[PDB]
Amino acid sequence: QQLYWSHPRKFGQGSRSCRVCSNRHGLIRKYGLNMCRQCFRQYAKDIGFIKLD
Amino acid sequence: YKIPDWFLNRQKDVKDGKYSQVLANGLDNKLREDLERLKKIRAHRGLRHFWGLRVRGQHTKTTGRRGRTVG
Amino acid sequence: KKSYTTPKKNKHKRKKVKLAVLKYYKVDENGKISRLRRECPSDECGAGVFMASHFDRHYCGKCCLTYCFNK
Amino acid sequence: MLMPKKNRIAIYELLFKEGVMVAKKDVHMPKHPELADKNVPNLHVMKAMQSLKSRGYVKEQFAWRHFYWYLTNEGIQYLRDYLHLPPEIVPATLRRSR
Amino acid sequence: MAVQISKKRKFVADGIFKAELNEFLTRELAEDGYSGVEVRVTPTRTEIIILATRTQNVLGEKGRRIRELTAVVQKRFGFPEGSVELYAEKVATRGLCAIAQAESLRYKLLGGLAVRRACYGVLRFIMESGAKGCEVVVSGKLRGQRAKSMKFVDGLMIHSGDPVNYYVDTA
Amino acid sequence: AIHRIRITLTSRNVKSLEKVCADLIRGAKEKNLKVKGPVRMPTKTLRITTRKTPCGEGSKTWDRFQMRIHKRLIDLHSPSEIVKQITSISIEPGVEVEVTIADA
Amino acid sequence: VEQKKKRTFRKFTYRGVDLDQLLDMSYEQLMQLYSARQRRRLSRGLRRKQHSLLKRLRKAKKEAPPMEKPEVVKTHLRDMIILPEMVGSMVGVYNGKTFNQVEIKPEMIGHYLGEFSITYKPVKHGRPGIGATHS
RNA sequence: AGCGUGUGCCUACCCUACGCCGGCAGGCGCGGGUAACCCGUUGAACCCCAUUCGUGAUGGGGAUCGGGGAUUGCAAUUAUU
RNA sequence: AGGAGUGGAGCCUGCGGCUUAAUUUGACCAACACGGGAAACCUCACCCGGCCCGGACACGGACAGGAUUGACAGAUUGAU
Repeated sequence: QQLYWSHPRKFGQGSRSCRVCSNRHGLIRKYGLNMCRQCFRQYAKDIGFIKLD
Repeated sequence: YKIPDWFLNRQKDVKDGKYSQVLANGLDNKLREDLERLKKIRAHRGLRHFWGLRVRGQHTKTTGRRGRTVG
Repeated sequence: KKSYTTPKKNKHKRKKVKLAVLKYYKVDENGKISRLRRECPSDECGAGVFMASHFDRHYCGKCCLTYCFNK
Repeated sequence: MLMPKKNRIAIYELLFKEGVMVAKKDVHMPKHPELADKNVPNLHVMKAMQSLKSRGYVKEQFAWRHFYWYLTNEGIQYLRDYLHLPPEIVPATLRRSR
Repeated sequence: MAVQISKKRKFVADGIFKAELNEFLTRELAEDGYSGVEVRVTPTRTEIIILATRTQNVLGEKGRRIRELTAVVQKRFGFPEGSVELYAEKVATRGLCAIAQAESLRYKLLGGLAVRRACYGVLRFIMESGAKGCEVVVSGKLRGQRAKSMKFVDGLMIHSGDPVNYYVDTA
Repeated sequence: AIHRIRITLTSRNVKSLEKVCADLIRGAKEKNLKVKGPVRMPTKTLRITTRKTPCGEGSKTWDRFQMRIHKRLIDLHSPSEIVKQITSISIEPGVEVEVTIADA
Repeated sequence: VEQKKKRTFRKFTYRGVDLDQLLDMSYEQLMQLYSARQRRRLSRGLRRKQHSLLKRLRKAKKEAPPMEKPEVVKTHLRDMIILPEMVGSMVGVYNGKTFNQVEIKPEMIGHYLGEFSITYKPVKHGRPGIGATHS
């Protein structure tokens, strides 16, 4: 819009989300992942990881 | 006698204009001034001092105690 | 959770009210068009848009951050 | 506006040529990168699709922060008439697969 | 390996693509007897073999459905043309296709039917087709508003150890 | 010409990997290109250790997940044409291959 | 301002220099007087639409009658270094709802605006409730 | 010593050798690393050997608190570090 | 049978109580460094002010000297 509609967020929590629901806090950044821990579990079998130990 | 400036107690005291080294009975006199100053301007600092509460960022909910008088 | 309380201000900018517009060209003689103020030849105007003669100002709605004299 | 009348055309004509549109769920997509640039200022793809979808003419999926709009026969007729274009075009089907 | 990602990140990025696709398709091919996919990149081509039980409903009228789906994928992941090419495949023996059997139960239920009879119908079929055993559960409401469970079981089943990875599929 | 060409293989499945390595060592040995056997590199562990409960409550438990990738490389020295010939043949499973221009 | 001996005269010149010199100094000479955190805010910042405040202060100070203070300029900004030029103005500072007004002294320089306006009630007990003791 | 980790990823960011300047925090100039290749033969701690302290709320303890300097950020006040 | 501790001191952190414009909220072996919850802004659910519509679609109405959009300067305003 005009000169006010936004405030810079480009670091910290409000500038990242997740790709399966856009939820914040509880999420895994590591390996380029961007998935929230509750939903990560349900796509764990789907190529990713498998339990072994 | 060439002891560096950074190695002193005071560097530019504030409103005195120099590097200084303060010793026993002058230390207390200097100290009491800075307390008085921060209630003169009446910043957040002097209020916390006068109320007898922690100056620096610290929780007072579970700290200090002493105490007594319970419900 | 909770629902809104009570303000009382409730206004709108103006509805850009329906008026008889273009008499920026004034009829005097045939077929002459008597301008009172320039039909602005800005740096992107096609000279088909007029400029407001505000009185105390000189303002175009197209050149609105630029080409605004105060006369 | 709402949106320009220019920006209606540039989406509806592009849709007619590919037979399908896709976008991502954002309200801060400045130009809609991937498809068509310099004619979407913000929402507009999503905002125009919603109105189109309301009147039929499309089916819609949504999965992992992405819409997916599938043009239909009814919509081919609609788009043809709305932009008054020649009868040659249909990219959704044009051959029976072997 | 410019401009691509290092080897640790390389496999993860493949998994994210494998997963998004596998839930994308499932929300628009369920009724046509979806059962999975199996992707394979080959030299200068992607193959996405869209495994489904009944190829009839998959095809549509003049291969329409396969054409819509290919144009989507070509734009979404931003590949240039001539990369992605879908193909269909019919799977023989549907009594081992738990995913499809589950989605058959879904539409039988949404058709408006009781739970016991529906479960029984799915049961005998998957047993008849050839299986060691099989099981169905339906947990949720019906005939009241306290939840319940109804288990229908036949044959053998396992639940413990590593053989679980080989000898059962679950949906 | 004859260029020192290094064929790196990488996969997540040790069986599927290894037989495809054997094939590429075969096709080389068949034409007597004086190839070097597989040099099996250290297998690397990706770990993810997270809560099993959504919304903390109950005993604190975690779960170790792991994926093991595998890398191994065969060094050839032969003409680059016949290399790209033998590379592209006899590969069926999901296994990646990377051809290199030259090596010292 | 009605003080004496806090920035001129016998007793106290602001780190060896009077207020009168400060006003003629640029920010450059001024910041080199020891007050470390101040120096970040100037060298990095350099006016991120603090423009709105500093013009209103000088303006209102000018137009106001002699031997009388101005009205107020208000702020939601609790952050801005108190400076010699700002002195003599009167500023209201938003808390969560309330604009607590303060006069600016020459003795407050270096500090922030937000230290002179509190944002909570100091506190006043008390009496244990019906649920505060394993009993 | 051992498990790891690292920019080329989201909308913008990594791990750091080396040279120089500074007591320190740190600044500055150059170079490598998509990684059994570069950082890193990860020359880590307790441990070990020789000085000093001497049973003393002591140099044990470092709470609290004064004054000053740096770095991150748009911003550090209720003191980010 | 034993080893090292906790309970005592100071601090960190969570919870109750109390205060407060608001001190957001779930949870009482199987809650209490738990919600991967080490909150400057952001998060944010809370409190106090101000702005925005991104109310599809349908039907009726308005309406081309016109439906409608935005804005210079001044006043007003934390606010350009």
